Amino acid sequence: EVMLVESGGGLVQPGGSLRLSCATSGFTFIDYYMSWVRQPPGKALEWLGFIRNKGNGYTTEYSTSVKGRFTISRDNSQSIVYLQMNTLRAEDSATYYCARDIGYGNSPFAYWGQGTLVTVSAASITPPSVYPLAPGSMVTLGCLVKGYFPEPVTVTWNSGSLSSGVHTFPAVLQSDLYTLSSSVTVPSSTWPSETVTCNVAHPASSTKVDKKIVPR
Amino acid sequence: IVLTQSPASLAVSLGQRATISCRASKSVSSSVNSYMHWYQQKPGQPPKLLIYLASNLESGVPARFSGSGSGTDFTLNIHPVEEEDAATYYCQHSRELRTFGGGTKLEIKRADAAPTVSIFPPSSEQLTSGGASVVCFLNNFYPKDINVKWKIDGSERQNGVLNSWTDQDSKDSTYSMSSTLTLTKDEYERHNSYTCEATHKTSTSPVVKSFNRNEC
Ligand SMILES: N[C@@H]1[C@@H](O)[C@H](OP(=O)(O)O)[C@@H](CO[C@]2(C(=O)O)C[C@@H](O[C@]3(C(=O)O)C[C@@H](O)[C@@H](O)[C@@H]([C@H](O)CO[C@]4(C(=O)O)C[C@@H](O)[C@@H](O)[C@@H]([C@H](O)CO)O4)O3)[C@@H](O)[C@@H]([C@H](O)CO)O2)O[C@H]1O
Repeated sequence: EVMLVESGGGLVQPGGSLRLSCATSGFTFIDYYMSWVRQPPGKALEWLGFIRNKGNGYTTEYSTSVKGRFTISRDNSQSIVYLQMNTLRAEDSATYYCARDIGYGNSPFAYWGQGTLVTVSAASITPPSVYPLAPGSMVTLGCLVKGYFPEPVTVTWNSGSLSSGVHTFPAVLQSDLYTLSSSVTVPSSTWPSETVTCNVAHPASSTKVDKKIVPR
Repeated sequence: IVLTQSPASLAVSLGQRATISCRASKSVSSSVNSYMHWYQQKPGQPPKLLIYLASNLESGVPARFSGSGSGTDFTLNIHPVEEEDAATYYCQHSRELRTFGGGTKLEIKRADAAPTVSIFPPSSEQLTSGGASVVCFLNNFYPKDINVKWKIDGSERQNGVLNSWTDQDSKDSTYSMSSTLTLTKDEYERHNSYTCEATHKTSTSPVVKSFNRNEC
């Protein structure tokens, strides 16, 4: 049924511009307002604006904070809504969401996209170095994911087969570079007997690395 | 028009009533309707609609969540709180300028849990790359109050320590922490014993984890 899928996010230099899209399916796109909402990391949600339905002529409304700087537009034949952002600054660094707003008798913001992270900085794009963390009843292994930019990375273990006993920690910034670690606890009766591998992805640099956790 | 949320942060034990206030700076009601929405947001997920038009439960959402109020004063009620309820909750004006309130973080209270500490020396591939990080994980503890001191050859090291907490765990209500001691290979190789000491209320003395580099 209803799906909103975003893309276009990533790194952009201060003063720069960017266009995020939001592809919809599973409803009659033209009869619905669409909204854009942003969330700086750690902070509250902020409504940015909407574009109206066919009934109201596809007209647009923006929050006081982004009027004249951001533009919402739509491709009705493809069911995409866009958000064009110009003159980006530090404070614009956030996760950006699209959401179905009003349409038919329906409540707005029932459906949301997964969001896309926009980062505004002078800093370059650096791939992560991915290191295995091996030890010295249950056993804790890890992966250190060091020296990357910008966020996000994603980490899975055994391509998704291991999910409980996992703690992926939020990244920390150290002088232009991010460092993140993931951790997995498994029963020692299965290690190293059955293998354990962390899968790290950095889309911002086409990196996809697997690290087998090998004993010392 | 601004929406103000009550405590901003709230702790409630399992099984009990959580009550989150939302106050609007101006009435958001008409004769017919009160235009208030309530959302739930977990880390790295989009917000989820819980309550529309002030008191109606969204389809799919469990019946422990309920809303109420009119005019300017509104309430979200969660009873009984479950472990999966650990999250941030936002109210929102669901028409006109669609303002979001600032959020209330809900913490699930539970019995104390001692941390499980694991220490990890630099990976030998990282040493091959010319870096060195000593990582130790402090897993599945409660309350969230914890600190890590590092000792290199007996003396405390304050600089270059990266700390990171998970958000409260959806299943067991604990917190996890990653403490990464960042170091030049130079200083790694010139010293021998590495120690991370966790201070937590579950113990009258630090939970200590150690290794010697020459013994590796
Ligand atoms: N008889 C009901 C009347 O009581 C309701 O309002 P009151 O609480 O008494 O003030 C009214 C509410 O209708 C809206 C609303 O919020 O105003 C809008 C509804 O959508 C339509 C509609 O009437 O069906 C159709 C949409 O395509 C639009 O044309 C809107 C409206 O004309 C314009 O809507 C906006 C806008 O800027 O485009 C966005 C709205 O969210 C709202 O901000 C309105 C302003 O109120 C100005 O009108 O502007 O009208 C529905 O969205 C409706 C909702 O389903 C209520 O739960 O809310 O509905 C009467 O039936």
